[PDB]
Amino acid sequence: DSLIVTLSLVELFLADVEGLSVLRSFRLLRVFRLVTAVPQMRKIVSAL
Amino acid sequence: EIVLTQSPALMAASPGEKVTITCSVSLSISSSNLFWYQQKSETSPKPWIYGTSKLASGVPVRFSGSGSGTSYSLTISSMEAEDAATYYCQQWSSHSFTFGGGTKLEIKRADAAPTVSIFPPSSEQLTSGGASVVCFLNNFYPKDINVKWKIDGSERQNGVLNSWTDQDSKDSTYSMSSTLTLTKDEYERHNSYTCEATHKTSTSPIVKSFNRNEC
Amino acid sequence: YCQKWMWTCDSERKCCEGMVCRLWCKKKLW
Repeated sequence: DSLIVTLSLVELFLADVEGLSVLRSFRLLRVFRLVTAVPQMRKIVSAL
Repeated sequence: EIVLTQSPALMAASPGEKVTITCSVSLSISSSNLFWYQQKSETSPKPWIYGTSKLASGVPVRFSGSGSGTSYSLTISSMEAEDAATYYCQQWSSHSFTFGGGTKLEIKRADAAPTVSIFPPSSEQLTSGGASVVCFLNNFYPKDINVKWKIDGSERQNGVLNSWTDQDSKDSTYSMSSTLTLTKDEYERHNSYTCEATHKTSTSPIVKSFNRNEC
Repeated sequence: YCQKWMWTCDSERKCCEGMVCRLWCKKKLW
């Protein structure tokens, strides 16, 4: 979770330049917290 | 939206000369979407370079242009005489197309004097109450030329119809027509009508005229 | 003057050298 939030804030500093389409992906990567934050989903994924 | 700007708008060359055009950008844009086009005389344009370095089919190997970032180019190494046309550069946006301005090239050959022949108005326009004095100037190089109209020495600039020509593929010269339109009463109040040709190839403008001898 | 980094840029006050106006001053890749 800390790694994801850190990457999003790194995107918050620098620029989504049109000559390098990398940094939009770290902004889109924020969604995966929606699994890790719910403890029930953490339990089920750890059971898998 | 994004806008493009070209340089130069006009530039000429000879076979054996290596030329390079520019397509300047207004914001930093990746290489994978930028395209070239070529338009001859009275032809709908054709795709020329896909993806800023790769050529299309039906293209000889004398054509390339590269770079990155905010400035691009197209370089013809051994320029033929059929490369006298107009180019275009394209860039894709959020959801809009944006082409360029236009980039025209010309073929150079030797200098020449203009060939001048003036025609009288026909008889049927005289019945219609009008008159039209046409002074043709055909097959001259270069394009830049200036003409005058002299009616008994009076320099008239009213009633002048000028129109140039496309660059010929046969000889790379130019042609031009200048028309002096009058009325029926105005055409009979004077005698002499003189069109001249002022050009850099002869410091004396030659005179091709007509009189009212049986007119 | 040119806009210092981390300041809300606009059309009339551009940023300084090495930055792109994207509603404020943002740096570029090293």
